[PDB]
Amino acid sequence: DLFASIGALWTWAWRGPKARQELLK
Amino acid sequence: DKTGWITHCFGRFLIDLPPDAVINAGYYLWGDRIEYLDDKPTELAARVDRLEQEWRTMFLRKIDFGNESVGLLSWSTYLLDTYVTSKPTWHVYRWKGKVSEQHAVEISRALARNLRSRAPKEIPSEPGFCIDHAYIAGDSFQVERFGVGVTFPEHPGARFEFRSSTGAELNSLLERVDGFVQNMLSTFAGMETLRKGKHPVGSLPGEEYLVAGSDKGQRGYTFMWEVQGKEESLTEPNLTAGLAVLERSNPPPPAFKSDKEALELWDTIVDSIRVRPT
Repeated sequence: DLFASIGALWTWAWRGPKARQELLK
Repeated sequence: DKTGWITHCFGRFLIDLPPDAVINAGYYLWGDRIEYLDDKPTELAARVDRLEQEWRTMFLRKIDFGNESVGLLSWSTYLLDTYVTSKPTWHVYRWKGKVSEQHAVEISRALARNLRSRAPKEIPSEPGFCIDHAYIAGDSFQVERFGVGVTFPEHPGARFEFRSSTGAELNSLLERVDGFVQNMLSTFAGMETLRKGKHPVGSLPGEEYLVAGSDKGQRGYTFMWEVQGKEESLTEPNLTAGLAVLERSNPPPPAFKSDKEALELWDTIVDSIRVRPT
């Protein structure tokens, strides 16, 4: 699904490892 | 077309935003949030007394950091709950984190010395990291980070995000997402890449990746900009800007009139990012 892919990209795939840990705190 | 736009300070940086922008920001020092409280002096003293009463109903020690600033040390490793004030104008900030001791008290002490107030429309000339109504004065290295969320009344469904964080990211933006986007583009004919490559802003070496797609009667966007960052640098941390329009439920009104409008807002904001001159 197109918007599900866009959402995956925005919420997780473009976030680097350091930025992922920070967002999850 | 930057009529009425406002220059904002976040951390070490400035960015320009349209006047009706709705803004939310968080700030983090050595990994823990530094939160603005609207306590007046007696209200802060009352808050501290309540917390000490509760920790007694576990508690260990109350610590004077000097400047009407105080911290409570308890068990969580300890928990150090620091309350620090800006000068000259009174504002209170809470800064709470876990501690394994003399080192953390010294950091709180330096915070209480270094925390300066700033007026609403003020862009400080002194070095330091801007937070709500204040800035942490100085230019020695510290772990520091912020995140800003922004919405625009004229672009329903659009969200913009601006972040800095000390330390290099482990990969670059194009390395990180190119395979993912390519798989999207080969799966969905409504999906296109608008731009891919570099978007320097002065000396900031930003990588950039802009995608858009149409489905279910709507057009969505994901615009991405990143400076990978350098270790132990205040002024070239990891730095990111993003703009997204995702799926909204019913056919909802467009966020933008056209890709060009979206790209113009994006470029105007991104090209206004700069280290605060000090």
